[PDB]
Amino acid sequence: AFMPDARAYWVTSDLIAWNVGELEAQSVCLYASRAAAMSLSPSNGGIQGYDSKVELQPESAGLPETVTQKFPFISSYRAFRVPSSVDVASLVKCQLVVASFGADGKHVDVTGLQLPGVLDDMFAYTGPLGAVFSEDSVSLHLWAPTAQGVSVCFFDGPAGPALETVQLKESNGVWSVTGPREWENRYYLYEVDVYHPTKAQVLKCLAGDPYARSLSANGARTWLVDINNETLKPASWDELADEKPKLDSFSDITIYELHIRDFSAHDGTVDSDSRGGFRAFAYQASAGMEHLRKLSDAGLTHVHLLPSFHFAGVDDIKSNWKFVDECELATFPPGSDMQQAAVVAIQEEDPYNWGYNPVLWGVPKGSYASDPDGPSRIIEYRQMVQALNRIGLRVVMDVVYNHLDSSGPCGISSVLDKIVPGYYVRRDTNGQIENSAAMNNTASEHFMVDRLIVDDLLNWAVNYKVDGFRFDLMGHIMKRTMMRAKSALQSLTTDAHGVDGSKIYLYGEGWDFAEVARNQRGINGSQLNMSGTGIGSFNDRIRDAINGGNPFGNPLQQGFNTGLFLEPNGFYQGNEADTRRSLATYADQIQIGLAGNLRDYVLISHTGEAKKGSEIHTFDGLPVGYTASPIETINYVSAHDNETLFDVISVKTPMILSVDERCRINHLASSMMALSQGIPFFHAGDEILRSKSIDRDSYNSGDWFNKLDFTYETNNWGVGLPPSEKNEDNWPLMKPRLENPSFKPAKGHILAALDSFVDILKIRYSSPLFRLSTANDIKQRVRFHNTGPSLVPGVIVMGIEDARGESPEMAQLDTNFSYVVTVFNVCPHEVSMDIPALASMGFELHPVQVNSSDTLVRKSAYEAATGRFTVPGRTVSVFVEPR
Ligand SMILES: [Ca+2]
Ligand SMILES: [Ca+2]
Repeated sequence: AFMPDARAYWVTSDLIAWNVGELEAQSVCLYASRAAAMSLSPSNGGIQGYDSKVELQPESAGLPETVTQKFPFISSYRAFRVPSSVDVASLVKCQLVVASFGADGKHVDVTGLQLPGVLDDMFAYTGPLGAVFSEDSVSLHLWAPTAQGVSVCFFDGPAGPALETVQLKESNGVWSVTGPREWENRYYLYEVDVYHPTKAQVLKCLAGDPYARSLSANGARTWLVDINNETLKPASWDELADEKPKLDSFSDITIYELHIRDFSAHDGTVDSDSRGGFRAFAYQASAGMEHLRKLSDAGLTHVHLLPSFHFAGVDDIKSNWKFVDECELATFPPGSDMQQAAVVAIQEEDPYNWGYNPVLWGVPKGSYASDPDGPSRIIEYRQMVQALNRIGLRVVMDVVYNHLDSSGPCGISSVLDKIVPGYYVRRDTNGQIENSAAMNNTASEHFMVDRLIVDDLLNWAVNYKVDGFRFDLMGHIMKRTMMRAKSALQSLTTDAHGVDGSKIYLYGEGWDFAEVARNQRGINGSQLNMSGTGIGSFNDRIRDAINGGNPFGNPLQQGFNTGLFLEPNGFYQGNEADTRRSLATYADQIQIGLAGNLRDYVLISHTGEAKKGSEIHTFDGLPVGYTASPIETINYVSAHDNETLFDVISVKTPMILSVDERCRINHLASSMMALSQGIPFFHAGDEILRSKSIDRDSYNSGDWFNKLDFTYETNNWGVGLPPSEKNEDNWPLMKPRLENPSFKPAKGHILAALDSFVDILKIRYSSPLFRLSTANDIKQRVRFHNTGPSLVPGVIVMGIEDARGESPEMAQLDTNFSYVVTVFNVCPHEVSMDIPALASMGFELHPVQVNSSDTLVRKSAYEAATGRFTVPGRTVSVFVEPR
């Protein structure tokens, strides 16, 4: 059910805002009902069922600055004063309406009130929430300022009946009770008597604790556990800070994005109880962990795990899970629609979901634990973090503070909106819930939401020693929330909290759209607003320029690395002159991205004109470069959302290409990330040609379409048409590709891709020149050599200078090399790039490539006489000048 009409706002203890006309409103009245008994029958004409009524006086000047700064979208609203003899604290517990009356008489308008403003003004609370343990006692605190009553129900274990109810007492919107230490390890729920607008009734609801630290299966009950308890800690837990991989600089970060279930779902070297969960990471002897160890040893610093907190959509009870038969599905044709039909038939009841469906942020996901009741979810999550740290990998959590799975009074999956209806969720100007994020958008602009987000971040940092956070839809989060979180986390110390907060890294998707766009709800965490914060955002410009098109465009639109102009695929994209100009535009966008996507980096563009990164624009008119630092740029070409790297290349390149050619194209795309300034971001599987059978949104597509094969025998290409819900419109382009045997790589291709990926990682970490930490360093040191109207199409040449000669004008960063030149050649044929500025130097092919298993790259050459660099087709060559 929709929330009722609520077009007025209660913004402070004394002020109500409502966009009503001057002559349209002679006077305005507020009506309250304790029992939610108000109605408006057209036969009677007047509001009935009210316990009280109070006239509001119009406030000529309007709303104070503190309101309009907080809620800018109502800055134009007329202001109405509530007399100070009105018991506001009692009234917010009631059903409320406001009514307008013409200066001639008779009701002209009636509406409900949106209460967050007044709830913050009067009841913002900074004290303890959830459970607090002392030597002799346990206390519980719940923020529920609109509730008429709150009790706690204690349970006989995770499945047993209620044993005891205890009433809580209210003070300033906060309900609390203190009990004996013996309450420890009980299970509980709050019983909350509250007016729910969606049902127009005061209902008695059972809710979990927003500040839960553990749960029974599916969050049915909250476990009253002391998170600091010694028995919940793996061996050596309190010494993990001493074991954490060194991180000299944020500019040294590389990120690998991985789904916890994908990691081990198909790993036969992992035991059956650990497969698909946290424990499979503590299995150091597996093919999966050996794979991560290999990447980590080559230089990978961070693993970004998909949502791992309490989300909806997967049953925590493993015995409820439904599976397909993989042996059967393997016999269906590669372009058949039967595999997806089988998956879709059980997708609501299978073990699989990305997890972008938040219920409680503070608790590990039960389905990823060996037992969803008791201590295992806590212990095993910690075991995972420890195990990753031990193989040289820091751990990033994908956090999803932008929306909730559910709202309203009904269901196991609604918590926040059950307790304080209408507060935690963002609403439009008619009172309906905003759904632009997916459904049930949160409102970080509200005090207690901001508090819950920051408190949750601190929970993961301190209680689980998490090393970083990726913020889903950061643009839906207020900038002030992001900045306070940054201040709070970065001030944690090993002595006082057990973790070095100064090393915690934050980044997010700064997409600016819908109701939050252009600062409508306040300064939000969009890409542009986050410039100069030290918080990273995904660089979509470099992604689209390399791959071609856009997630919202025609799938056949080519880019720099998918054959635009050079290798036309037959989908019409203009004449030769149009496609060549589009190629050169993408080349400029990529070069800005390679230099850290800085707003003030100056590039010679394809017109021959010198332009700042922010002066170069996208097709839709946005500045390409926007950051103040390379650490604010997350460069990527692939991720869990949209088609994998292998699949996008297979769609966009000409059908006539061999998989051998497409293998090198995959490598070029990952090398562009791996050798860029800023922070490279890799989708798990980039390195082994991972396919999802061209699934563009595999969130609910099961283990079948999301397979990671650490035997390296297959890449999951050609396993049927992907689920129709998200893919059907593109099936006609997918079928002939999936059925064509020359599109499928063999084991030798997959292993070659892996070997080359590891090599390019090693090159990144072979020289500090690839990882400059400031905009000044990049502006002084990084040059592009193939520019202007006469640029060679399909070639990028990037030079990086270090101190050389007697008394140089820069610090010496590299003890081994004095200059580095990278040539990205996406042309099918060999190129010869003459760079006279680099003649008479001691360039050699990088030792890693000299000793490469790839025969082609070993053919690369430099000629000192002319500064000529020769690079084979579809190759990235790195040349170094040894000291
Ligand atoms: Ca490592
Ligand atoms: Ca599912």
